[PDB]
Amino acid sequence: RYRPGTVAL
Amino acid sequence: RKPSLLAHPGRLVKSEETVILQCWSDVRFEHFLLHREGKFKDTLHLIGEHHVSKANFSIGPMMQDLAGTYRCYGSVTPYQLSAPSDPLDIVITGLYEKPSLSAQPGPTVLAGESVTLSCSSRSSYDMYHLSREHECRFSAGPKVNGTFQADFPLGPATHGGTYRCFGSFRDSPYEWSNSSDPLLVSVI
Amino acid sequence: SHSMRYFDTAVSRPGRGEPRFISVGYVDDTQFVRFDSDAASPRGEPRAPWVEQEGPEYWDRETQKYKRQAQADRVSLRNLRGYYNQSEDGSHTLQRMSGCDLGPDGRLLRGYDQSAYDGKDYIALNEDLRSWTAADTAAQITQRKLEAARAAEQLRAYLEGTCVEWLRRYLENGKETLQRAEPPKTHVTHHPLSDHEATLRCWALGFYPAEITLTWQRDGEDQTQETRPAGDGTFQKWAAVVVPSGQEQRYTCHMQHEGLQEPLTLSWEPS
Amino acid sequence: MIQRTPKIQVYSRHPAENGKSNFLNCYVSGFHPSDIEVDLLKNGERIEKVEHSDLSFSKDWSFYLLYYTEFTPTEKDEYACRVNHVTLSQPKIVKWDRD
Repeated sequence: RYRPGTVAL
Repeated sequence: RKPSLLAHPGRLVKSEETVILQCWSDVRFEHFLLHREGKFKDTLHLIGEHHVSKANFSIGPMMQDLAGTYRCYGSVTPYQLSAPSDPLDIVITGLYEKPSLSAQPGPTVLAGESVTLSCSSRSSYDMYHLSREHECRFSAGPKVNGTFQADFPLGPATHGGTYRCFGSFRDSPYEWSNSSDPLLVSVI
Repeated sequence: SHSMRYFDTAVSRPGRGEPRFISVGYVDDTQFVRFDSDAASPRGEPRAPWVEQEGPEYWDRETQKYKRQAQADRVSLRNLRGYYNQSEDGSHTLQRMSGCDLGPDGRLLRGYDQSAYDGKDYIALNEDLRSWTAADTAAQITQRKLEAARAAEQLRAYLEGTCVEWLRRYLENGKETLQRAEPPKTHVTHHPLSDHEATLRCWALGFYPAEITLTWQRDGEDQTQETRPAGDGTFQKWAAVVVPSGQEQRYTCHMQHEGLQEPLTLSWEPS
Repeated sequence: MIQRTPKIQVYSRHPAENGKSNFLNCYVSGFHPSDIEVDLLKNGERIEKVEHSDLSFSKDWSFYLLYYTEFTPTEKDEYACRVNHVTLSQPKIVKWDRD
């Protein structure tokens, strides 16, 4: 599935 | 007049969590709308309900693009908007490794003694913030043993309560880290 | 020869307004998902009939991930446009490639999470899935914000296991579409290049998958050694060779494909 | 802000013949930024009913996109694709080779 939700870069 | 904005349950918001910005006024506005200024601005239209008049704006699930400064406005019918309410700075937390919150000389102290709270993290946070006894803002020293630390000497303002503190970077003063392990200070 | 590749792009418009986000997913050679922030109501769309059989909570969870990453990328555009002091003049691009390549066994071989800003590489996850590489100091600020979030730990857990497990699950579910082959329909063209020169092209059209070996042979040995989407899920690859005009009877195009039991010999028959 | 010149390919699904409904594919690749104005045209003027693929990129971060439409290939009708990009000082129109 899709990558986990991560913080803003 | 101005409307009256407040937060439920609070002005700080964890990620994946919804808050209720309640905007109430005695003018009996039939329309309300809520504007966010920040990285990405927005407006929300809603209907006023006469309990006093009020609207309950449901924000969430909170994410980095929803934090910022909020101001609500009242209107009748078309629009005839009011003067802005007092701003309210909704903050997003729960995004980074939580700092540590130590106490000096200890959490509980004798009556007549001061306490200093220290927030330390291996993560390179610029600022640290302290609640609640949600106001204290200090900056962080660069390195000791690879850790970044901020010291809040509470001095004359030590009365006890549960204390949490967060790490933040300077480019994003609204994006905060996880809450530290909440430390209860008692004035034994 | 098995991979799950996700490609993400967010374009910031000049001034105010949500930067448009878009993300596509490929299993091997087939696109199977897509998301677009600028729909009338944005959600995660399938792109193949073998993921439609996935449950409601699957598409729900997927869509939620896509939304959170959308807002994260828009904020990223804001911060990045703040990291180099670039005013409202200028529309920007942000791209991220996140995928996994499976090994000869049922376990991970390679993990990718690359991020580029306006065309050039910006920050990348190191091959150990624990370190990072930054292109400049701004990407070092990003590196600090990312290490503070421990996204390398989350991601290492994603690539190691979740990407591999769901790769195996997509292969199994869609072995009637992915693990089947399509033989190529062939044709050979000839163009005059000069007085004594002529170019031959070995066109293989409408085939699946992409892995195909096209070799020109003069009498005997190799001579030589791209693809494009046919539009229905297949591809087209041509093999060029430059030969002396009036000598094209000798050169023959040999072709090996998965859907072909024996290789095909193909000479230029202008009929 | 590094600009990349797009490469255009005007082909079809199957080598054409008349009596065979075919798909005209205008495939652009290897460009940057992603903002590109592509529209196919038959016998001079634009086709207003066309759909395309979803945008992605390659391992050099260069984008690629594919437009396509239904048609029948005739000896009396020409086909071409019109592409405008920031790297182009002019909208380039590329004809459909029957090859």
